[PDB]
Amino acid sequence: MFYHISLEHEILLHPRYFGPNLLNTVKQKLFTEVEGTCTGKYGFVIAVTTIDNIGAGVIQPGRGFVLYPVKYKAIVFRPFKGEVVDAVVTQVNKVGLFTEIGPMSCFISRHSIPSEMEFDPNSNPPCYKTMDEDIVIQQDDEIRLKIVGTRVDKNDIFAIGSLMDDYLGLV
Amino acid sequence: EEDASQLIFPKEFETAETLLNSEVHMLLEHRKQQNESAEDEQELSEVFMKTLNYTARFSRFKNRETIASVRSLLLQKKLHKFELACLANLCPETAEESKALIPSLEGRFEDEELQQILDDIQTKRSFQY
Amino acid sequence: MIYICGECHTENEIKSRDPIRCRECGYRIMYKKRTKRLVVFDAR
Amino acid sequence: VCASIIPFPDHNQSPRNTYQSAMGKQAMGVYITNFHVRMDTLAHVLYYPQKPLVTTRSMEYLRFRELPAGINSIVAIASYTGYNQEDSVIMNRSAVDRGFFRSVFYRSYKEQESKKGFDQEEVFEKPTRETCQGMRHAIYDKLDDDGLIAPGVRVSGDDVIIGKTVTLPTKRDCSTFLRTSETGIVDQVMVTLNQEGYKFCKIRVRSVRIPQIGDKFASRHG
Amino acid sequence: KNVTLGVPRLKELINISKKPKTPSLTVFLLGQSARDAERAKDILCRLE
Amino acid sequence: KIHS
Amino acid sequence: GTGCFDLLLDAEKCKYGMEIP
Amino acid sequence: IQRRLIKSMESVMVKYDATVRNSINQVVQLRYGEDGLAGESVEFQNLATLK
Amino acid sequence: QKRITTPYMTKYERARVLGTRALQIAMCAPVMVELEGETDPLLIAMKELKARKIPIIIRRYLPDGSYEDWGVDELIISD
Amino acid sequence: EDAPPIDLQAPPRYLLKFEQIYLSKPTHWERDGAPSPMMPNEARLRNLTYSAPLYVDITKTVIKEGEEQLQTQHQKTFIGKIPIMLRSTYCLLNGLTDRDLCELNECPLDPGGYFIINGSEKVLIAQEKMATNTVYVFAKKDSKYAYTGECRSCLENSSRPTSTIWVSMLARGGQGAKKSAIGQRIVATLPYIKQEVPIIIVFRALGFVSDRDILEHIIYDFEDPEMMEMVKPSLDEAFVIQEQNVALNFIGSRGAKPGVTKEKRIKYAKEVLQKEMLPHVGVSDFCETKKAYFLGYMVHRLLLAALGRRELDDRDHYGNKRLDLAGPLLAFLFRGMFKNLLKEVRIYAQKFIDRGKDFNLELAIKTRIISDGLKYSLATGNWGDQKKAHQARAGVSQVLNRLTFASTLSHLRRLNSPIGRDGKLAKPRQLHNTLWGMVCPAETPEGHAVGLVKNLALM
Amino acid sequence: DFSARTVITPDPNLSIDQVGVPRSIAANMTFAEIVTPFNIDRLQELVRRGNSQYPGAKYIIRDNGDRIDLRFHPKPSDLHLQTGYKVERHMCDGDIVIFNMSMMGHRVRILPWSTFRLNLSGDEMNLHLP
Amino acid sequence: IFTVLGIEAVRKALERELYHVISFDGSYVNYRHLALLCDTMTCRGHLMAITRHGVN
Ligand SMILES: [Zn+2]
Repeated sequence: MFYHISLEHEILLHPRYFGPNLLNTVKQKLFTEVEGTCTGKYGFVIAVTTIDNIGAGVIQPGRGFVLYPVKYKAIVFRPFKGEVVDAVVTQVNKVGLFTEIGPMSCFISRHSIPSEMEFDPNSNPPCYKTMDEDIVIQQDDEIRLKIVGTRVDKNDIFAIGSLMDDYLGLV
Repeated sequence: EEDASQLIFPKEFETAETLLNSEVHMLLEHRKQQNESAEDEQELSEVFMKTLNYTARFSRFKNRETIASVRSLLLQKKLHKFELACLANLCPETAEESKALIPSLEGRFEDEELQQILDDIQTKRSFQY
Repeated sequence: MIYICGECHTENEIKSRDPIRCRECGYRIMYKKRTKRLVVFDAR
Repeated sequence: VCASIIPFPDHNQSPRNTYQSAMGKQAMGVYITNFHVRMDTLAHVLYYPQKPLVTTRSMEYLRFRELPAGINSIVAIASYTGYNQEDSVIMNRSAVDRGFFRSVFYRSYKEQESKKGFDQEEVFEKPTRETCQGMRHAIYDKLDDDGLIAPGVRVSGDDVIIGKTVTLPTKRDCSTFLRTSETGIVDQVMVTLNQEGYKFCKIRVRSVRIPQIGDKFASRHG
Repeated sequence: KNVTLGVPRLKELINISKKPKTPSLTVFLLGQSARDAERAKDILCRLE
Repeated sequence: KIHS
Repeated sequence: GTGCFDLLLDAEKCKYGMEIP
Repeated sequence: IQRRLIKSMESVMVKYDATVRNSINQVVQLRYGEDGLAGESVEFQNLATLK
Repeated sequence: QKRITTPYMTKYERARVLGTRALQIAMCAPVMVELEGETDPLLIAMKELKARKIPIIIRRYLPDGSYEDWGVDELIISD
Repeated sequence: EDAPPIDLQAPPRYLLKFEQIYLSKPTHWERDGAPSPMMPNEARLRNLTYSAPLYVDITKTVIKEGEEQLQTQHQKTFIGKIPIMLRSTYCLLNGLTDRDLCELNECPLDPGGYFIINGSEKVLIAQEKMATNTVYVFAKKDSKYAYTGECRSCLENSSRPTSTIWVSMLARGGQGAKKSAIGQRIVATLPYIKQEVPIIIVFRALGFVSDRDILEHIIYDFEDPEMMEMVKPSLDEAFVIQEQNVALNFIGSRGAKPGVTKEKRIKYAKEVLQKEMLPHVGVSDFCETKKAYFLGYMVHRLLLAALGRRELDDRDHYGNKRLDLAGPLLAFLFRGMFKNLLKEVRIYAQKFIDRGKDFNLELAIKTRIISDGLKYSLATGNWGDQKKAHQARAGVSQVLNRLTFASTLSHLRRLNSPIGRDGKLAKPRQLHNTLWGMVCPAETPEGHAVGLVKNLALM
Repeated sequence: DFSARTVITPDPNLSIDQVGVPRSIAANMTFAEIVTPFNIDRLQELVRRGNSQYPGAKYIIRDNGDRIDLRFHPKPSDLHLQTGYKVERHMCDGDIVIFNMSMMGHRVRILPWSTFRLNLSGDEMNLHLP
Repeated sequence: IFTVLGIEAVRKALERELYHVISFDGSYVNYRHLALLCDTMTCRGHLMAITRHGVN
């Protein structure tokens, strides 16, 4: 889910960037540290809108690196537990559907998929189709799923979804 | 210890205001425009590109006027901010669809009034064709 | 291996890492004649 | 098109006519004449697709007579041994042995060796146990010197039918095995160049299915 | 009188939605008027 | 179905 | 242990200055 | 409807005191079926002391 | 403003300011004053203090929790 | 031909116009680049789109303020390529005898009519849409107003995006001091006006200041007094607006982007009514009389329905629904890339023009947008461009079912019910009487999507 | 151990409790059983059969919890089992299976053909083995 | 009925409506099962909508 937040990040600036208008270097540095990363607590930081203010630069003793506490406005993608959201299928395997909820990738287990669905390896491309053939989930298909739980791994958020709940599928 | 169905989540997100998938695309477009031309900077991160396609593909509104109208329409009600973007993003077809997908709405919304809200969203969302 | 052009149906030997094209046609589709290893068939 | 082929639809119930429209599409038979040249992921062709004894005039325009999708049967409506419920049917084993409803199955496997990365690229060759580090337990004698199985070789169970390896920065095996465990014989092999110019090949694995107790048979209506 | 039954009513029974489809009410009369037909018309008018 |  | 005061960098005073290289 | 009904009565069970209680241990019914008898063994009959 | 601390600069502040600046100078930091061949980083910072050019701003934390921003140039050094 | 002129400025004026389009038969371009013919069968085997090159003539006139106009001719510019439906006029298998088709490994009995994209045969499922340039009066019990004067109006095949105006009539349920007196009044919502403005004011903006002229265009029979009384309340709201300029000012007040100055409001309203409103009846600036007559007819149609003398239009009536085939569908798509094509040329030249040097056209025209743009949707099935912030219409251009010949024929003639508000409000699943002889009644997939997907009748 | 779904066919000969299952499906499915002196020989012969033969064991679990694959059969001593071990012998006749929250148990009977047999008294199903 | 006669009267009314629809087609259900559903809904003193989650 997308939100508007005001976060705090301590920027480490080398003394080499102590030239004229050093605040510009701090401002542009913030567009690389917190931009494009994925904090485990607030989720993926997809983009930064604007900068609120830049705090006083405190010089760390011994290290010699000036620390600049800067406040900025950014939009994060935090998948809340037990939240239903649309997803895009990227690949399909016998284990289960592999979905893509925006920046992150969510995996759907075979058990979570309704029993009526049955994986078909012969059909090109693979797609979880039930016997009645009423609903089929191909690749790059807009499907709605509920995230039962989310886990944070290697500075990234991995989500597990399910379609057992009512009205979860192609619609 | 947090669950979206029961409206329990970290206290920090309470101050945050939700955004629509189509609306976020506009914000990403504004970010994309300045980076591309305003400043000579490294190319945008792969994460930014991935979400841009997700918002564009699932964008339910054409222009800001449609986005603003839906935002204003839903703001008049007691809809919680979490449901504000969730309802608009999901675009439930009928009232029964939304309550099952959004357990919170069932708490303070009747089967009739909410139906009059979802159908209003339908009149605002438009297709490419 | 020996292949067959999809247009003239003539034998053309194509080696590994060689462009796939018929000399007599320039056709870009080639087939395989058959395998010399025969199989057993039961009338069932 | 699907409703036209039905005799006496007026004598038939509306849901049954609607039900046939779905069943008619699911019926297997000769779909076109140039099936051998083309390569399709799924293609079921009947051994003896014969024109029906009871045919509609509009059937001529649909050309379904030329390419029917079923075989007529002398059906006796009776309860024999109680092995047929409302949703069931009893067949004749001797008839099947003579070709009563037998049909072929075609599954096309596609693969291309492309130079996606400058350092790592895909190639077609025999994945030898020595040169290759990572591999899956399977029989590799089927593949030829070019990494492609020649037509006329019987393939059963888990078997490699096309050889592909990636030169990771020693190579890792990434070949494609059979989708299922069915026993089939490769029909034809095609080697081409894709739009990107990289080598691209297609092979059609042909298998023979004999009607059995688990196959589902449907009349023209019901 | 058209009384909704089947799934539509079963849905409206488990669901406590304040407004059903056809919320009919059965009125039972008592006394002498309960037997006569004309004497039951005035009640009909005073309820309708 | 079974071969799958 | 010498922590009653902290050194802070100022951008205004950094506007002047030339790199040695 | 079938799934909804099961969830709302999944935890309903008969305890060892011949009472119907849920997971929270709230008494739904003092006796199962108001009689305390299984619904399978019961047989239909018409007592003839009232007609 | 309204600063109550002594105008002079303590020896501890002088040592840390020069030490931190000298470390910064050794890290390819710009030098405000003109360079006349002084290789050793400490000498570069020492003359910077003399000329009152060090950008470092001293934030003296009072025991009550308040802080005062005293510039090195503003403070009266002893030479 | 209908493309807007391309103008570039930053003294140096560049005007680029497309003269004519030349289409050649399908060919395959290998690394050598020779224009070798590309058989349809080869496309499936090689897993490449079956398509033909597209060529356009571009003529540019450049003036550098020197009072000297000179132009150059670009013959058959490689604008891009267009997928070709099999067995079509531009297909390689048109007018060929059955003997020749076998030589090319193509089934003579195969009817064709599909597109081969990346080796996959795709059939453009016809999508039913509400008919354009038609007046429909429907009754909805959920809206605040009793009746809807819905009429989506569009020009010829496609010049501008479709614009719809709803001439609604307020319901009598509401009660008020003045509302109850006048009672039921007609309100018309303009496409670019957020609020509902009275219909009477619209005529005043057109130029019919006199109130009698308003009744003349709406009420054709003055002898009938039933219809006359219904229009009386509508005049009360618009009565204070007597002058045409005031009416133009009134409409522009609630415009989407109101002008800062007073005169700008009139101009915006003038453009909206002239161009945005009722494009089909007139697009020029001298169609005020024609536009008013159609507007009056919409009110007149509403009056008949409100009084009950005219039956309400049937939602499921197929006469009110139009079917969009591969032609009409691809026509809408072609504009998406072409409109973006002009932007790419404009943006590319913009940096060149401001620098003063001429820009070569070979770099300006983008082949990928035209080629990949059509190929993208036809393959994935998501109609339209992916970059645009919208929801693509899925389910179109599905994989052709080649399991049986009858199935293939049914899929090509397959139809799809409308989606969105139109389909939601109506009952597409239910079988209507209009389907007799036009859409097969028996044929319909079984499941949740029952009746939404149908098949064309044989004849 | 969920099985591969297969079509359903009727079989009045089988009892209503009994269910027919093909050899191939039962071969993949395994039922861990604790070996006891009263049936030490029964597990000794079944493990000897191997996975090539249908009446075999996919894996054998020792007391320490180590699982040894029987496909390879590296040493005869490893094949030998001691009391208290767990052997994942393939499903055989007389085993109890459960399938379609109320589920009905069934007694599996091995039949030659592929499709499942049920004494109904069509739709695909998967049977779970406790 | 809840706002006029009270929750207790609804239990009988809910039983009658549930039985009326079930018996309309001729099917019959044991009273004990029907009573259980009504009691659970009215166990908390006010009408409770059946759990819409329906996970199981
Ligand atoms: Zn050749």
